Amino acid sequence: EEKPKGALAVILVLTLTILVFWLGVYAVFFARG
Amino acid sequence: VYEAYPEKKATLYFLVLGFLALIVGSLFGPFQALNYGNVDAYPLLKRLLPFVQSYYQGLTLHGVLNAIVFTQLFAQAIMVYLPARELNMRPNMGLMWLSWWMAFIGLVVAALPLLANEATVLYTFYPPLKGHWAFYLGASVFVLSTWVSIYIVLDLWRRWKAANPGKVTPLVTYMAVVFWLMWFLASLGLVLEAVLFLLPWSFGLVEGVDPLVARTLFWWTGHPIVYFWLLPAYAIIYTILPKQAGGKLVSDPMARLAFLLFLLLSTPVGFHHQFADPGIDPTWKMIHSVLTLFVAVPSLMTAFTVAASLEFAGRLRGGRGLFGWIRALPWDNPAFVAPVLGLLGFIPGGAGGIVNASFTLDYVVHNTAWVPGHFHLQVASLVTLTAMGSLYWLLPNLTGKPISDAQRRLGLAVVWLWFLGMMIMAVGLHWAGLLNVPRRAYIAQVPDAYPHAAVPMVFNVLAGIVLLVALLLFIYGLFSVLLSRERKPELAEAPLPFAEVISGPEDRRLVLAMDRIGFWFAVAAILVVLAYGPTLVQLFGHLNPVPGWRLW
Amino acid sequence: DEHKAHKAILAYEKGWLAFSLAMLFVFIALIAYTLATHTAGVIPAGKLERVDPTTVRQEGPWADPAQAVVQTGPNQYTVYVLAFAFGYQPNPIEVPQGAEIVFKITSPDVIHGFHVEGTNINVEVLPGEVSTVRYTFKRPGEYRIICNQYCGLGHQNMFGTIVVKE
Ligand code: HAS
Ligand code: HEM
Ligand code: CUA
Ligand SMILES: [Cu+]
Repeated sequence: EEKPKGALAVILVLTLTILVFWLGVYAVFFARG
Repeated sequence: VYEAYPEKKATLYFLVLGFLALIVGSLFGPFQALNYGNVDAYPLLKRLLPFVQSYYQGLTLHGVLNAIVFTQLFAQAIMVYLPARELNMRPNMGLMWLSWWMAFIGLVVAALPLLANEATVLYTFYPPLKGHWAFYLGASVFVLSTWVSIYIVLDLWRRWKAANPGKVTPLVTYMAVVFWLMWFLASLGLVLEAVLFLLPWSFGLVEGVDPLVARTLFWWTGHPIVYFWLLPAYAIIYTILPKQAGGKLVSDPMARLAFLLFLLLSTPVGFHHQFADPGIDPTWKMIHSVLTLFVAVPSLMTAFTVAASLEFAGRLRGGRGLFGWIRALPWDNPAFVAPVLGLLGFIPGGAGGIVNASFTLDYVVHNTAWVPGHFHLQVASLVTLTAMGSLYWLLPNLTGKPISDAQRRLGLAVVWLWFLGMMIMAVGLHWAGLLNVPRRAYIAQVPDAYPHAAVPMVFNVLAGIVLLVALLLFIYGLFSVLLSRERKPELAEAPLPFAEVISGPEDRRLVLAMDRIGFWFAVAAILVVLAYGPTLVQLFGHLNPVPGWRLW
Repeated sequence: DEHKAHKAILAYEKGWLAFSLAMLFVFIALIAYTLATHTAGVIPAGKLERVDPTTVRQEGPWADPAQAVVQTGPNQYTVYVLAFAFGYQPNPIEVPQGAEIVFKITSPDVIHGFHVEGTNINVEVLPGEVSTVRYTFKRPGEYRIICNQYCGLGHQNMFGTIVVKE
């Protein structure tokens, strides 16, 4: 058949879970600069 | 099962020994998890095990066993036994047993001082902290054994290549090969650090060692080493898990690519541990930083290859729409569950490491409880769960002693509890780390020092209970799997559940380039000279050896 | 089936990487950025700067705690700190506010860690080498110090105070 969404799904949570974590520490980074 | 796969026997010993170490080491897990909850349960431990002198004797033992000994022994098992089974070849049995003894006699020597409060320096053993001569010599013999594991597997490879002139390296073996090579280049740091320094010192032959060069050489290795811990899981996850999941490994080329990239990018990234070090150029730090983001790539690749396989699996197991396929998988089988929940904890473990990895952003968290929080999702969760939840297909395959219903459900408990229990620790530890609680400290012996972390200290208390239970339920498991006097008239000649690997045309072109293992190994070596070359050469001309100290 | 899913895997495994790479590049672009700005002061100095730990507090800048702080620019003060088995000298370190404080730190025994709770001053201190770092305390008050590299049995109890006067 076709497209692997469950994969795309997972590599989504992942991609957001990255962001939060990163961008998030970037915050605290400046808050402390 | 013995005199036609004595490769089975010798493989089993790397596992058993592997698992002894893990037990003895994890004992301290609870007391430390409780410590980061401001509960001081060390008076107990100390009374229960009378040899323990300090919290830090336990940290040493925890780290040195769970992360140097259990891992290396598990790696050695999977990364020799799996390739040997695919090729259906017996590895050089001398050199296979040499190795084993090399790790045993290694471990016994190293433990002698460790257990005697004579080397309480932690698994990083940073100079000028100066341990007993037998701890350095010990760890040294323990590591060099991996060099025989290299030779042995390179040989299997050579031999298969001889009887298939032209043909492409089969999958599991290609994986195991780039792995051993990558570990060989990686191991050179610590082997050098030993031979040129820690041994000389510890014996008496010199009186000083240079902290910057030592922690530098050392880190050229202790990043690769975590990839060394992971890949044997990664092997299992790509080439065995797909089968038990009900589906197929959906790509051979990505599996190789992903592994290649590890060969390429695992070694030149150690200034990711030295971001807070003096006497190392910002230019070179920022360089290593980027190549560290570059090493996220394989693991990112993997998520999608693996996610794909397990969706496929699902779509076959009788799956459904957006989510359904997850419900569908063999959730009553500890061997599927363990490494899947593993991957689950890996998702956030990875977003720690990218944050970790990124220079300026690393002084938010370096040496806080975040790093333990980070790595526990990596190595104590996934790598360990995979290892754990794999006794259930590998141990029957190594003894011909089948697994019951009682044990299959015992496992399922051990597994689900080791998972959430870790998960919970990882909320606490990440959270305390943000709130600036440091790693490596007996902080429950300063009750008032961190009042503003009351909340996550609950999690850390809770983890330590949950996870104590888990561990004992595990020892219960492991010993039952292995002592029941049951022996099957056939299942030992019922091999590893290797997976069907989707493939076709375009693969040949892409696969062939990757099967150029000499060329990529050479690139890798060159990469390393570039990255550590100018820094090393600079330090070595400007050596500043300081005397040693025992502060325990 | 079967092969209708050996192309279509690769298809979006490409697409994923384009996105993996662009993204990691944005990080690289945002990290690159912090280099250009003030926050970069906390990156140690790259230049080797060797000393002798067995003398360090009995001659040169690390000898007397009452000398730790020297004026060095039009708005700049250098502070020569000492991390040592289970303490920091001076204790407390006294510094002015809103002035570019330039710490020079070393140890006489083992490695310790120098971590100014509330800021990014998170530098590893190493025997024989000198850890140079630059920060400006914009908001005054009492800042605590934690040794966050294990240094022996009194590690849990190794704290300092930074005193930013105004
Ligand atoms: C085995 C253990 C190792 C794993 C591997 C690991 C992964 C990474 N780490 Fe790390 N690490 C760092 C950077 C990384 C990066 C970039 C990665 C990458 O490998 C991350 C890659 C992972 C991903 C990109 C996530 C992929 C997600 C997957 C693959 C899950 C898929 C899930 C599915 C498919 C679900 C399917 C099922 C369903 C039901 C849906 C840095 C900084 O650059 C530090 C320094 C901190 C400091 O200041 O000292 C660090 C600190 C440590 C330490 C402390 C060492 C010490 O004692 O000083 C250890 C032991 C460690 C281990 C490990 N680390 N790390
Ligand atoms: C019983 C489950 C476990 C618990 C409850 C536990 C708990 C902990 C805690 C709280 C720490 C941090 C203590 C500190 O900051 O000094 C720690 C350290 C560590 N743990 Fe675990 N752990 C467990 C299992 C494991 C396993 C299986 C591994 C390896 C595969 C592992 C690897 C490590 C490493 C590498 C450190 C760093 C030690 C150091 O800083 O020298 N842990 N453990
Ligand atoms: Cu000084 Cu820990
Ligand atoms: Cu690393």
